[PDB]
Order: sequence, then structure tokens, then C-alpha cells
Amino acid sequence: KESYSVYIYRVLKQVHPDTGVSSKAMSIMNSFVNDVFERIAAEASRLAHYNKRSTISSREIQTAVRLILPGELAKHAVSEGTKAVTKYTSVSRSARAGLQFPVGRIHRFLKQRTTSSGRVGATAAVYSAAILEYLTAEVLELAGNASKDLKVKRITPRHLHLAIRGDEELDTLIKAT
Amino acid sequence: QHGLLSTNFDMIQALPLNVKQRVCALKNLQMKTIQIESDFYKRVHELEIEFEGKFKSTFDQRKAIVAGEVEPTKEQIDTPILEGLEGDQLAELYKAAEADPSAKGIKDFWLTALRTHDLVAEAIEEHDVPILSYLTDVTTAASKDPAGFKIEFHFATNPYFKNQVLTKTYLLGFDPDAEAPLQFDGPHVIRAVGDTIEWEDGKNVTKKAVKLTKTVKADSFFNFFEPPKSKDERDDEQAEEFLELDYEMGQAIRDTIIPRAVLFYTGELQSDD
Amino acid sequence: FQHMGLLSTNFDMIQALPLNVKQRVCALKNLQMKTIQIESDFYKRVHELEIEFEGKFKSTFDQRKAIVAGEVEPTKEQIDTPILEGLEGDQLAELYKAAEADPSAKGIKDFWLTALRTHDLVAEAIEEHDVPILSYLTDVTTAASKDPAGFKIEFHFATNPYFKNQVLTKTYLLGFDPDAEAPLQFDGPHVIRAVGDTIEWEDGKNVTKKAVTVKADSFFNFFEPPKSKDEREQAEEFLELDYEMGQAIRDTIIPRAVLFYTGELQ
Repeated sequence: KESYSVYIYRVLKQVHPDTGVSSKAMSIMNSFVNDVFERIAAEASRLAHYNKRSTISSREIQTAVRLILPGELAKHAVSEGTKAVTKYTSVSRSARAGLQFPVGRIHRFLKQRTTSSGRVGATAAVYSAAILEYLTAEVLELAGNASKDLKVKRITPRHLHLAIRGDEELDTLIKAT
Repeated sequence: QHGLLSTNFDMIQALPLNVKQRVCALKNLQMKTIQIESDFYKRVHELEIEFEGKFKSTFDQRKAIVAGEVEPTKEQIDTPILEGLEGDQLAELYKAAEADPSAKGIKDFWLTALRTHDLVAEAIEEHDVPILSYLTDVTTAASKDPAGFKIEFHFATNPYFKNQVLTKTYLLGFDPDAEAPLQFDGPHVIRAVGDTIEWEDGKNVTKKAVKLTKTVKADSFFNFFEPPKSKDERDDEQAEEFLELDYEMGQAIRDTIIPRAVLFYTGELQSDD
Repeated sequence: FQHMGLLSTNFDMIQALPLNVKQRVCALKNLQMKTIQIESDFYKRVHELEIEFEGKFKSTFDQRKAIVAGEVEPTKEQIDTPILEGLEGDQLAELYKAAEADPSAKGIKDFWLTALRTHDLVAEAIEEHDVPILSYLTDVTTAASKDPAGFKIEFHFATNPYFKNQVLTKTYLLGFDPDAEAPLQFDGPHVIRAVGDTIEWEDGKNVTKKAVTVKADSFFNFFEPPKSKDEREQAEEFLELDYEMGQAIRDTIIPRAVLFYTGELQ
């Protein structure tokens, strides 16, 4: 398990500047991000076996996303990933892609969790970072709206449960993983 | 450092000869500057050696706290476990789990510190984790003749290997490299020397067989102690980039993790890159 | 360093620790403050070494200045040094034969301008109207002091139509101790204050000013640095950026200037 807490917090402070998040909710968000990333990368490696030179680029990820993200979530994640790869191929790699999530850390988590001799390109890390950042963002807004609905300035695991149940595709994703 | 691929080649090539020769004189002068930098780096090496004695007390006391040989004082207990906590937060933290006398010391200190550094985390595989749990201390010392330093990992009695200390030693050149004098940017590694690990039966996670049946390298942190050979005894630039990676990991452990181990245990030192 | 403890990488592990073990960790935090104070003293000692070596570095730098200003001619040894590394006898011979000697060319035109503009960070601070002014730069020097602690960079300008100063000076006052309100974040000297220099601009020449008169983008804003806390968070980020540019020039560019001139450092 890696930790994304700082990136999760930065995304939160974009979409809900006034709103905080508890340790229990942060733990859950870290589980969410890691458990999704491990599915996406498990598909990228197996897809890269069918690639003579074990190469991984934004296509293996754009296909792992469709395999996993239900319906509308996939459409929006793929759109965000392409817009980010565009911003990157044109400061840090993540700022270059216009992202809060870590591009380089994820590039490295992509070599270690996938191919070895082949070549994982930087566009693949950019794409993966945008996918994770988008998913994190949706969950955080939904729960933050919910916590504001209860006149509270702090997302708890209860608000997380509410934001996940009141959206069919997020619900599916969580159960599936 | 870099042939013809120098950023300003076209300007240089277009320079009158008499100016090109002044630039050549500056290259000569840059070699002299580099020799002075070499001597400066030797002085810094001696400073690190001199300061080992000054650091020694805080490091031994850390070892003792971790091994449970000494108990915290009230001054230490009043030091916040994490900085940047609202007051109720620190108190709830201190109340989130009751004391447990069956727990000696700080289990898994060095393992957690090592795996929280991103570079060293890349070298730790799942099969290394229980071995590193037996790590009771990590130490470093520097020498002047021969010039370099060592890192020593102290292991409690354990079912994986019989060694009490695993040692990594780096031999450094502080003089400008003669193969590339202007490329000098500090001490460079001449040789890495590891330690023979006396594995118990069935425990050598660094070695695997494949089918003729040949023994090959498996991925393991403990390949740190079988470092790549150098031209001295050596692809040719693969064991050379491997050697740099091994030296960079050495430097991380010596310079960063050992002096700041608890901040890696907590995770209070992070990297975005 | 993460100042929000709830964002610590291993927070949940910490939170689950039995109290007696948490207290052992607290003792480790205390010992780490002691370690950091000793590290502070180490950095002070390194500073004294940097000062001590100035006499030896200054000689090589003075000779480089003399070469660039055309005050001395290359020696036979210096001419037999290749202009570029990684050059053969044949490529090298062609290079020397690609343009004939030119006695109207004194010294090395635009040395410091080219070296400064080849560094990516410092090149981001040089604007197009700065280039002809920096063309008049004959030397860049740095020196360190111990009390008050810090360093200065001095830009030496030949007589020029932009301003009257011969030397423009930038000075940094550095703290070498850990902040006691936040000791654990210490990782070396930190910048307290940057002090610049008043530039005596000729009429109509001040490229730091535009009429839209308001402040313009210019390398020479280096010499009117951001104020520090007492003389007023974004000004602390601007101040940090200013100190990093100082460090680039002092630590990297000045000791290896010709390698930036050639473009051999990337």
C-alpha cells in the first residue's frame, strides 16, 4: 500500500476549500486509490504481454480503464487522461500535466507493478495520474456536498458511504474491488 | 557533463581562432579550479569523520530506545509524537491505543524507515520484509585511507542467515578523474564491496534456478551485498550504471536515512518527485 | 517535511501503536532534535571551509577574468588544452581552422551573458531587453562571511550606457540554526534576508520599469529583492525563489562558468 494522503488532501482543497477530512475517511480514500490503481496496472501488464517488447503507453491504460470503470465514469476518466497527456506533451511533471497527483511516483509504481525489460512511457504515468485524480475528485465532492448537507465541515466515513451509495457507478466500482 | 552536442557548438565553431584559444585557456583554468574543489571535498570528508563522534551519542541513545534497553524520560515523553497537531488531536492519538507491556522496544523501526524512503523502497521485495524485521541497527563510518565509507546492518538472531552484521563498503576517489577531468562533481565510487551472506537452507531469496539449469539473480534488497564489479574486474556500461544506482542507494542510507531515521518511521519526510 | 501530521505516510501505523511504544517514538523525536542541532554545527563548519578556500579559488578566477577581459594572452600550455572535450585530433583541427584569427576581437565577447543564459533557471529570468546590458558584464564573483552569516554575489560591469555602477551587489543573510518553533525541518542554512543594490540608471534606460510607470520583468529585479517579514506568504515564496537563484550563480555557475559558456553542462 502506498499513501496518497497529501494528494487526496490537495484534491479536497481544490473542490471543497473550506472542508476537512478525518483520519478514518483518509484511510478509506487511500485504500480506494490503491485498490483501483492495482486493478488498472494488473490489466496494463497483461496487456503488455501481448506487446512484443513489453511496452506500456497511454493505450494500455486507456484500455484498462474501459475494462474497469463503469459506463460514464470511464468516459470522463478517458477524457481527463487524454486532456492531461495533451497538456504534458505540451516545473514538475505533474504541473506539466496540470495535476495534483504524482506523475513520477506513479511512473515508478508502474515499472515495479508491471513490465521490466520493456519501456513504460511517461504518457502512461500521466494518464494513470489523471484517472486516479479524477476518481478521487468525484468521491471527495460528493461526500463534501453531503457533509455540508449535514451542516458539518468535515468528511467522515459516513459521508463517504453516502456519496458512494447515492451514485450507481461508484457503488459498482467499490463492490467490484 | 557532455562531444559535438554542446549546447553552444555553433557559436564556438564560429569563433575566431584567437578567441578559441582564450577559451582553451579557460578550460585549463577550469581544471585547476576542479583540483581545488577536490581538496575541499577531502576536507569535508575529514569533517564527517570528525563529527561521527559528535553524532554518536544521539545515535546510540536511539538504538537503546529502539531495543528497549532504556526507557523514555519525561522530557522525551513531552516531545510530541507528530508535529502539526491540534491539541485534542495529539491527546486522542495518545489515547487511541492502550499501553502493552508485552511490546518491547519499537518493533520494525529500521524496516519501516528503509521502506518509507522511495529509493530504498524500490529495492525491497515482499520476501525481504520478514528478514529486515530482525534489523536492530544501521550504522555508518567513513575512512580516509582507504578513502570511502561503510554501512553496517546489525541483525538479531534470525532463521534467514547466521551473520550478525552485513557490511557494505565503498571505496571513493576524491581526486579529479583522469579519464574525464572536467566532469568532476565530487567524490566518485571506485569500488563497492559487499559481504557473504551465510544463508540457512532454503532461504536465499537473491538466487533462483531456471531451465540446462542455470542459477540467476533474483530481485532482493540483499543484492546490495553482492555489488556489481567494476572495470577492475568486470555489458560494460550496465554494471557501470548498476554501480551508480548501488552507490546512490548507499548515499541515501548514509546521508539521509541514518541521520533522520525516525522521520522516515513516522513518514514526516516525503517527496513529490 | 510534512507539517500536517495527519498526512504522515505512516500515520495509521503510528496511531495504532500502544502508548508505551508511542512514548519510545516521542523519545526518538527528542533525540532527533539533538541530532539536528549537531547537523547545524556541521553546516557552520562547512561554511568556514568555503571561506577558507576562497584564496585558492580566487586565483583561478582572477586569471579567468584576465583572460576574458583581454588583459593577458593565453600561455602555450593553455593553448594546448582542447577547446572541447570528447573531440578528436581531426574534428579539433577542423574546429580551429573554421574561422581565422581576428585581432579586432579583444577577449571573449559575451562570456558571462552566454554562461548565465545557458543555465535554465537564470535564463528564465533574463529578458530580451536585458541581453545588451548583460553584454557589459566583465566578471561575476562571490564571497562568504561568517558574521553576519551569509554570502554576496558581485556583478562587475564595464562602462555602459544603461547605468553608472561598476559593481552591483546582492547579499544574503542566512540562518544556520534550526528554528526552535519547528526544529525537525532543518536541512541546512535558510535565508533570512536578501539585500540588493541601488542601480543608477541613465535617463530612459531603466528596463525594470515600463509605462502601462509600473514594474517590468527583468533580470535586474534581482537587485531589488523581495522584502522579508519585518519590512513589508507569497513574498516568502518569491524570496525563496530569489535565494535559489543566488545559489545557482554562487554554487554552480561561477565555479564552472566556461562549461556553461560552451554548453557542455546540461
